[PDB]
Amino acid sequence: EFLKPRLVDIEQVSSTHAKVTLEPLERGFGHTLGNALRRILLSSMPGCAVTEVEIDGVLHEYSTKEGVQEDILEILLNLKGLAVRVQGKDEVILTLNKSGIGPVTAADITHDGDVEIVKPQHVICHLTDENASISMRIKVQRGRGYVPASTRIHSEEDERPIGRLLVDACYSPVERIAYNVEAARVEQRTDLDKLVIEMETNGTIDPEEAIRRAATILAEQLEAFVDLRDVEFDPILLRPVDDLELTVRSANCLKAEAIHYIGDLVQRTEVELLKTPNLGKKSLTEIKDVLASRGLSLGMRLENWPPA
Amino acid sequence: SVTEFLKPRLVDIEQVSSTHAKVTLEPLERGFGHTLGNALRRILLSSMPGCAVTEVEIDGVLHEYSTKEGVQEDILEILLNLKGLAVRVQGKDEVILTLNKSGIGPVTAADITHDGDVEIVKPQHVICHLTDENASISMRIKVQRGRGYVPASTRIHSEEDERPIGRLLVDACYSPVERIAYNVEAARVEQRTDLDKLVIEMETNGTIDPEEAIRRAATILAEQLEAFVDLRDVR
Amino acid sequence: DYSGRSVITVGPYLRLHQCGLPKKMALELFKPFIYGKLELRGLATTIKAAKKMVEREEAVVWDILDEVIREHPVLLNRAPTLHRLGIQAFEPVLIEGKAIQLHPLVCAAYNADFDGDQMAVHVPLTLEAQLEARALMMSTNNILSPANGEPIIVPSQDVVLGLYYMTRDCVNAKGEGMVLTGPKEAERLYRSGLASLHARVKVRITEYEKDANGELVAKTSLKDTTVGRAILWMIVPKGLPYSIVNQALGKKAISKMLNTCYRILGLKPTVIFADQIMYTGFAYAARSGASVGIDDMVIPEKKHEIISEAEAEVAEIQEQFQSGLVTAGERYNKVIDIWAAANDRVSKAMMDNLQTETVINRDGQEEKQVSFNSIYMMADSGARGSAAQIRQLAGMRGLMAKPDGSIIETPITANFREGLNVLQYFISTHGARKGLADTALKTANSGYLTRRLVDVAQDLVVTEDDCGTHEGIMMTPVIEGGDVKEPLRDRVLGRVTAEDVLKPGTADILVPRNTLLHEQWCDLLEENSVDAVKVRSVVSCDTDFGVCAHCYGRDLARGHIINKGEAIGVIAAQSIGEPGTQLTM
Amino acid sequence: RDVHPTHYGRVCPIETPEGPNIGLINSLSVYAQTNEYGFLETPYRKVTDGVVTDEIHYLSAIEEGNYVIAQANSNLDEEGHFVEDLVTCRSKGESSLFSRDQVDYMDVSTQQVVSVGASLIPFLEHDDANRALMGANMQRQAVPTLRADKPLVGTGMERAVAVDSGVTAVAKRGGVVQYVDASRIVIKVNEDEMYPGEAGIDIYNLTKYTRSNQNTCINQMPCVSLGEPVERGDVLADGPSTDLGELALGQNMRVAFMPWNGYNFEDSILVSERVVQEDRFTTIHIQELACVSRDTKLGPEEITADIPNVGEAALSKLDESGIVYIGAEVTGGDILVGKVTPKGETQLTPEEKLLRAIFGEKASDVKDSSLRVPNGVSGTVIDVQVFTRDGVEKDKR
Amino acid sequence: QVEYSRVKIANRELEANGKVGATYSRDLLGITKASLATESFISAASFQETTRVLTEAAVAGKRDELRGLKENVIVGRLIPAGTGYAYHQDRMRRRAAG
Amino acid sequence: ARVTVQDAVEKIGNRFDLVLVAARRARQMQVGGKDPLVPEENDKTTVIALREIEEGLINNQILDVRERQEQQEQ
Amino acid sequence: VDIVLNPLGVPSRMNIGQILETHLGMAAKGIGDKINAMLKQQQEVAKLREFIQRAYDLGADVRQKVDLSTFSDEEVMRLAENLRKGMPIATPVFDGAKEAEIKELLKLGDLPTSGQIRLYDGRTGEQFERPVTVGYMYMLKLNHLVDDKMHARSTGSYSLVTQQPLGGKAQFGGQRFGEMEVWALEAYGAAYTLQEMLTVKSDDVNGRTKMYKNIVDGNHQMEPGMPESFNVLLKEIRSLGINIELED
RNA sequence: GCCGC
Ligand SMILES: [Mg+2]
Ligand SMILES: [Zn+2]
Repeated sequence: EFLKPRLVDIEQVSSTHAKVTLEPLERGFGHTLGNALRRILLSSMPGCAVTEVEIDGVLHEYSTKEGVQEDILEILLNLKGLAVRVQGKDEVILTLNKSGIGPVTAADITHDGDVEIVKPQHVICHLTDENASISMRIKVQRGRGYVPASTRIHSEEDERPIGRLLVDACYSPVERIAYNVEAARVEQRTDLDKLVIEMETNGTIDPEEAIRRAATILAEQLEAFVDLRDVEFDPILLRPVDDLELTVRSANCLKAEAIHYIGDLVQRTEVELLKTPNLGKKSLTEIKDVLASRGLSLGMRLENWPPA
Repeated sequence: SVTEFLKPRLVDIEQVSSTHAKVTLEPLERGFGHTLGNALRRILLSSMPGCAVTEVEIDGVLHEYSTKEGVQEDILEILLNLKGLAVRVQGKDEVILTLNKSGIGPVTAADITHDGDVEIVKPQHVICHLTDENASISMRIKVQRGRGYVPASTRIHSEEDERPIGRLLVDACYSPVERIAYNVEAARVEQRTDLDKLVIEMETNGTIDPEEAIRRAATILAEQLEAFVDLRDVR
Repeated sequence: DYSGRSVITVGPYLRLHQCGLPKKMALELFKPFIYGKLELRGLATTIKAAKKMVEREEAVVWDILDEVIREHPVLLNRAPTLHRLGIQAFEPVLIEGKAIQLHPLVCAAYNADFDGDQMAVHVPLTLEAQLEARALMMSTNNILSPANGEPIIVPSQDVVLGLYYMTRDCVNAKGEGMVLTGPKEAERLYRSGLASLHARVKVRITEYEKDANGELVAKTSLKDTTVGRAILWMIVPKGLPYSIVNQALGKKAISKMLNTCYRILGLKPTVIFADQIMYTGFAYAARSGASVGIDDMVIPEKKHEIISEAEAEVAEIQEQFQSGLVTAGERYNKVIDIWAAANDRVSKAMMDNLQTETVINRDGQEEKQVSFNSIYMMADSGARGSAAQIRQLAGMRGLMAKPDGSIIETPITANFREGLNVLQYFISTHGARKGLADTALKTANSGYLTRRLVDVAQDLVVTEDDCGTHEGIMMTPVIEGGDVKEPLRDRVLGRVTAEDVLKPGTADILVPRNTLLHEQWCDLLEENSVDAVKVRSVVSCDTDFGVCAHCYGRDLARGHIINKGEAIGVIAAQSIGEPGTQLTM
Repeated sequence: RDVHPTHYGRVCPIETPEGPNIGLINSLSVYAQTNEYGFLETPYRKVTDGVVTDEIHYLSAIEEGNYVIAQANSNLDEEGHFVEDLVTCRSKGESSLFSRDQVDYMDVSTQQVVSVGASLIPFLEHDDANRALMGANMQRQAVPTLRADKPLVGTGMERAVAVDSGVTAVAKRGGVVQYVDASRIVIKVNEDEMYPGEAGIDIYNLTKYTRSNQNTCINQMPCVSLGEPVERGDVLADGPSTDLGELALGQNMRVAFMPWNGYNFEDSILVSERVVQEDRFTTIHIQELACVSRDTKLGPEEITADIPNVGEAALSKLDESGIVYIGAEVTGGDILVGKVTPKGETQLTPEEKLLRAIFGEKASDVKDSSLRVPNGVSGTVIDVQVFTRDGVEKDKR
Repeated sequence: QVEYSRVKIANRELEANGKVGATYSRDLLGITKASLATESFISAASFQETTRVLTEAAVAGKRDELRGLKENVIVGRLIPAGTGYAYHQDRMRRRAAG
Repeated sequence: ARVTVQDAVEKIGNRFDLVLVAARRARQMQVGGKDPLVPEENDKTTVIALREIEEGLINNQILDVRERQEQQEQ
Repeated sequence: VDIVLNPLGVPSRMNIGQILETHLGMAAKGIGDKINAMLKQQQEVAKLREFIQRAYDLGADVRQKVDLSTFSDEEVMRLAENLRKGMPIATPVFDGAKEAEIKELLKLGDLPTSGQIRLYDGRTGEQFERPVTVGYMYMLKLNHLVDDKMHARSTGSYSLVTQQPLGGKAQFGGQRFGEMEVWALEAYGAAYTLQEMLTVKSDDVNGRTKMYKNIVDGNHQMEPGMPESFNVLLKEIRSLGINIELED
């Protein structure tokens, strides 16, 4: 009953600019599909970006290197814009080492196994002195969105040495997207529309692959709508009461008074517990004396009590 | 980690009467509530197959403005009544019905002739409280299935004004969706806090309970993308 | 103790009783509560363990904090507390950040704006204090101001603009003469893009009336209206008439309709209606896309001609003065009057051009409707600005001088859309400096006056039910020459009559003695020709150490009569001293 | 505290504080200068016959009260004559139209009545006086950002404010640039100007990240690349909030004037996440913390790494001398300087004797008073500037 | 005080000697002069000149009795207005009955 | 959740007495020796007492008679 | 867009410089975008020099006489590479650009002369009904941040005299509940909140500990007392020749 | 004192 769009006439203006076309569309579906695809593509598209940089002789971002024109902060800012592609890995390490005179670019980054630099003219530093050397190690990770360098705390689980410089990660290859709806050339049908999506990336991701990823994300999200339906903690407690090494005389009394766990012991006040048969003033103090050794004063107030 | 997106769990449906429902889905990743709700609303409100009355024919005066012979209710109000009646026609693209009445009393939709294919969800719906005092009204309507809402800006049917006077150009409300509105609220899961909660408030004229309409709209929207998700599928 | 402070921002998603509390500002005010809940649940046995665990801020600590904030109200106040509405109790909502999210509808009561203000947060840590914060100082409790009786929580600015732009009519737009079965169809037509917000149509509308004794009756009919008004009709509660929607709603109809909803239905339908009004106003104001450009300030074409004529006239009077028949004072006064007349004519021409600028054709010929100019829309709707500011923006800036109180002879003939010369700007700096210096130096006088009033009236409390005195004072509408300032209705509303009210027909008793006048009684009095009503006052209560609840009329904050134990002297002092910061001395 | 008709070319009528001190604190105009006796002066152009001359006279408040002073924005022809017969003038604290021959002086320029702060507001004549006052007073509270950004719509006074302030580094005998670096510029002065003997070069040591009075950051970065000829007075490095020698204390933001769902209600501002990602409006703040070892009767105060009753985790970020390593990131209550204060005990009771036997010779008698980071303060350790007295042993660092 | 006069006259008029009752002429005072003449010396000493108010109170040997809002605030009790109105009503009946 | 306390106010109309009534009821239900007479929906004792007042089954007089009954029982 | 502001703040505050600077920045960035686009396509130096010369000669008889004829080709290349992000034009204080010059500057860069374009809602995809004024405005960042303005306290240190909490941040002080706030509390009728403010939270030395112990236990009971400040005042007045006492 | 409301 409903016509289906098909990806036809995929065209690439430049390394970054590109166009994608879907020829057959119904009366109102063009704008819905265009806006959904634009939101999905701008929001969540995977990519790889620089995570941290480790330069040879520097210690912090607010320092300077003798022989280079820029500060380390501007070096990190330049490295933040590096565009790479990695196949089969998510934690590649890109080593760089160059000495001499003039600017250094991404071209002189050491050729890794499967690592592609889409733009090999990206200037990241300037060397001014003849006998000056630079050497860094760049870690590139694959991600989905914007992750600040301060929010990640799990990286502090293992101690990090003094000299590792953390940069922010963007992970999004897509920078600009527009779409238009035009009248289709199909005359046998009454009135059909066509969709043309124009996107500007950093050259990391293919247009067709991006469209497929966005459509798969949308379909996986929509899968849920097609079927709606739906219409005492501290280990010191909950231990056996025969762990306090009490007297024989109190051992019989606790059984009669239905005290079997450490926890139920601590919920009894002095006034009423003394009324229990044959406790004894001096023997009761020994129960308090032993429970004091564990730090649990007599008379605590808990909320719930499971059988175990 | 990557490529894995949050999926809604513990959907809550608040049934109101028999045609009004409120659906809550959570959690949704940030910016997905707006996308899903807007796509669903656009599909449900602009493009949904359905059936509605598009033609009327009252014996006697046939002008858009009429004296109505004194039926205690203007013919414009008659058109407004017969516009809102919901019909579920089974297996027939077009069918024509007729209603005749006499004897003092309201003239409801049930007084129309009953056909096996047609299923009037609102037969108690009163078209008119008869002519004032005692008199007879005879009228024939026609129904057909279409898509979305098609205003009666022009007829462009038959020739001259024969089809207009035979129809009086009643607006066609094919899609059985009276009102749909969505609200996006903030929900949190564990340490994360920037997650969206989608609340869909939907009402339907009849012949369809709201959650089935939501399911149908989701079905058509998701099946539209099978040109890109078929090969790129997990299973 | 248990006090915090941070910068406030705006939260449009909030309810009238909710505020946004940062979770770092929390977990510090509620520390002992978290300790108690940790020790009670068994997560920590000793106080040291709970203290250390809160120090380490684990996840279950956040869970327990969320559990313990559940129904504990918190109260926010702003530093210059001028009246009792400057401190109110809300229900905290945990947000991530460092700024408090304040509901926009309470900003007018707080006199708060989001350009760098701060608030203070206090925790009412007692059952009695919690009940007092919930049942007395909640933001939903105080909706009418306790100084004049008008609503204090009222939509403003962007909400007003959204309501105004929503309920307007255009001569020709998408859809004309369409018949719609209800408000839902109008909303569907607008959302689908098949019609316009300002299109004129006919829609079936069902009304409700409270005419029956404590009973609601129905009424349906075909009304002539627009699409936007039909869409708005879905928000108003049942029992209200449709005449309150069929208007333009320029910040003065919306306050009146809120007041009618309060006086007819109650308190909770009023708060629900206010929240829904704010939501729909913000939504449609965002949808409109209203913006201000350099072409919105249109300058009247005749302004240059009027300027030239005025210049010729002052040249003529200068020549006449040179002839010697006029002294300095007479020519000075005549020049001032002529320039004032020229300014008035220029302003009138500019306003005439700006009012009905839009000339849009119709199905037949062409007509002239109210302009859709954005600046005129924001001025007429009352959202922001007035006529004088528009005159300064587009017409003549006018005459001004305050070096010592005199007036310069030559005026400023250039507005702000055009440039101002060096001399004209240097002249306007006089008024700017005087105004700012006056503003900075009157607050001390206002504070001293408020202190004296509060102390002189601190020990006044309603300590009796009815003194029983026959005394009173004479109430008549305030007249002054050929103008009227206060009708009897405003001066007698919510007052208890000391003597029986007689109609001009003799021996006819309308309302008995010792009765409370309200809207129905005031309307009945206005129907007849009553002119003077004898009402009792507090200066004739004759009770010792207090004031009777009958000699003092109804409290303005709540419709009912005032109850015993209400400190009225402090309320009166704050009501009198809250202005004065805006009194020009 | 009121503006006077004599405040025309001497003090600014716009720039002044708001609440307490309005009218009591003022700012000098751009061209105003102080007479020999101590009175304010302002320049004017001499007018002879009907042509304005180029010679400039400085007039005080008393002298200018007699003459007729024309307006800056009055049109003139090629030869200097007034293009219109009747021109606006100030005669004695007033404004009126005079003949083309009765004038005596003309204003030098249109900025004569505004200070430096108010000169940087484009379209000042289109703003209300008090709101422009607030804008001028708020322009001085800006915080320099990470990267400078010139204004697209400026005034032309940015160069003067940047050069005259002294934050930049300006060449004084500029020749050609020889060696460039993030911290130094060495310029080979040309032969045309040169002090005889010993040849000569110019060495500029830029000041890197340095704490300011308001705990902001002060940093200088070069503008010349290499071998680039420079002249005298050219800018070599641009200090805080300066781009290529132009005052740049803000950033160029793309703006839409529209209501958006109540998130810009009242005076609030709605900001996209892309502004956050590009690190615009990100500023560096620097803090100074100091500790002093001061003598006591019971003994000297020592700075040592080993701290009694302190775990090994706390000493991880301390060197062999007890001073943090440069670049370490400290948060919360970490220890910066390990300092120990002595305690007094000359009576060796048996319990203290066995305490000394079981544990170290001190047995932790010496109390610890170490410089710890205040709570809520975090950042990277930049510099340590240990100072020592004469005679005392030199610290390892 | 006017209230003392009205109370005293009523007691005198209730008894046989009704002519004992004294006529009075009401006075008008400013908000600054009617505040310093209050019968509670704890107030009127927290508002304006305190050396003069305390000096006159010390000589006369007067008492406060804490009958207003400001006195209870200083000594940290419940104010006799609002929710605390009921509590202050109970305390007065016990004093009257002993 | 009692957002507005209007009905509870009208049940015992002073807007000042119901604060004391709810305070004493909350003391009974929190300190001990009492249980709610309305279904507990994970709400604090203050709003539970407010709901009990709104439902028409809590007021000062019945509180006093229950106190007298418990006093006489012991 | 990067920033969204309210049109409601323009007319009442009377800032037309806002709108004029917005339009002028839009024109300047349009010229900069033209230069950047023409540099992207590796266009020859002649056409770029022609465009820059045309842009630098605009206005109605301005006094700037910048010419590219005497400019070296490398100098032209560097200058053009410096105008990719925008053309930094300048307007003096009391004389500068007018409406006509701004409009022709807009027309040079292929932008609408009205200064308003069509915006689409990023959430719904629908176009806003009216055109919206878009441009570039120079925004600063003031020195008032919430990292220095956020504070909270539950218990801390108190002064030896009057035993009340300290004041201000960096001492962990509490907010001051001044006289007007107490007047407002009295006008509300909140007597228990006021009493807990005056005694338990500030000066009742035993009351503070007792109320904290009750809160930890979960009692929510007050047990008030006598503020230390009144005792200090009594000792002060008694230190003169005046006797003041609390009679029974 | 300087600044913010
Ligand atoms: Mg403000
Ligand atoms: Zn009375």
